[PDB]
Amino acid sequence: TPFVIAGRTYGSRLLVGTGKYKDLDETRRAIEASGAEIVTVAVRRYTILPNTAGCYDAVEAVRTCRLARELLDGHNLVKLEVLADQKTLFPNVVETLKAAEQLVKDGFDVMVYTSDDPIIARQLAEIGCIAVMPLAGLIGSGLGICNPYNLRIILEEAKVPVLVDAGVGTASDAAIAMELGCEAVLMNTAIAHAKDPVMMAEAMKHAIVAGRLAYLAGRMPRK
Amino acid sequence: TPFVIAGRTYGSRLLVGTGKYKDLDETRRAIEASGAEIVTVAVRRTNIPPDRYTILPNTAGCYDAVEAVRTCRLARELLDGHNLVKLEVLADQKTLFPNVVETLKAAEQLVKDGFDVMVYTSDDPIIARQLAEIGCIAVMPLAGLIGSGLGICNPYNLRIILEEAKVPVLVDAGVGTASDAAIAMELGCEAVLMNTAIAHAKDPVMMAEAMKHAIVAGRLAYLAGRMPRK
Repeated sequence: TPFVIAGRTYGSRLLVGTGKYKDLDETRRAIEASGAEIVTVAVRRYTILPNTAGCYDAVEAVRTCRLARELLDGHNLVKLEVLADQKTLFPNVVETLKAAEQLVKDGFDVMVYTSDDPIIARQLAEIGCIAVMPLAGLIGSGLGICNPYNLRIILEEAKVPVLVDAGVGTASDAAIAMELGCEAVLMNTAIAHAKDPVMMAEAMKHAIVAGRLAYLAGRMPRK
Repeated sequence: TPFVIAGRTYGSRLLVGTGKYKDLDETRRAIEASGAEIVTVAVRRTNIPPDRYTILPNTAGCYDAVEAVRTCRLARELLDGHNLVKLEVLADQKTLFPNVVETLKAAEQLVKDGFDVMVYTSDDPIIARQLAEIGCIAVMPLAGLIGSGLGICNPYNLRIILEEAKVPVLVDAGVGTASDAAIAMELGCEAVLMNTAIAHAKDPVMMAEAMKHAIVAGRLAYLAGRMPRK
């Protein structure tokens, strides 16, 4: 089917992050290999997805978004990302709800990072948000899907696109995400931190397409 | 060791629920077998000897902080000013998943209202952090959805909550069998709370005895310090 976000339709269902590589040659050759169409960048540090990485308040996230919307010539596409603390890098869903509401009535097209909590993921799509992106595992933990149960509920009732964002460890992790029903996946550390970044990219490139086909194909039951 | 909650210290680390059995004979014989000392009841849908047990009135059925807060006041006076309450603000009768925003709302109100709150919540480690900050005697993240009999669904988040827990942590609801509860204790929980796993087993009173050993076995294993994984 068609992978459409905020009106625009894309080919690659593999969003990819930046800033974790060793240099531009690498990130260039990598996100090139990943086959990604949308690539997110941490403003505070094709289709570019400015994300508020680094923010800890709705007020900070909201300001970073305004200041990125004007550096990108009024582009409303933003990845809201209000974290709790530099330690767990776990989302502060209360502040995220705060900022998400503010950003929506401010003309933005928000793709919001969040926990696997299915009810807060519900409200985020209600107050707007083009897409809700529950995490797979903690950021940079390379753990993969840690709560497939909650992930299924979020997908079952998702009224907007669902993207598993962050926490991925290898190809299979991403394949599984798609198999569960995600519209796309977003990763950074899994690629940029593999011994050979450019290959992991090509791997995920196939990883997310393989699982996406498997989802649509409708797998056999279990004896 | 001693299981202490809100000053009081108990022997059984197995809290048990009510209302899921077939009759009083059953629930009586069951929570009796479970060995539980603290037994929770859904005030809004159920009105056992309080000279034998510590009763934990819970706001099951509430969907707002306003409703949970009202049920708690009306249960605090039916129990002769007892401040022990299990805050439980759910999202919808479907998922029966906690509405952490409303729970934060009510938890704050209840704490500055003299209550001793044991709060039901998600496995979100940061909201579990704030709940202990705004007061709360104990934070009780779920194991699995209520009545899903799924057990620990997110041991990762569960570990973080335990690592940074500044108050007692009780895995509440979602349990499926004995091993599920044993695992919870092994992870580091101070106690466990269940209802459906016991009252819904083919033979409720036995499952009770099972969990009775289940939570003690895992609790000893935690303290014993298990061998590594070669």
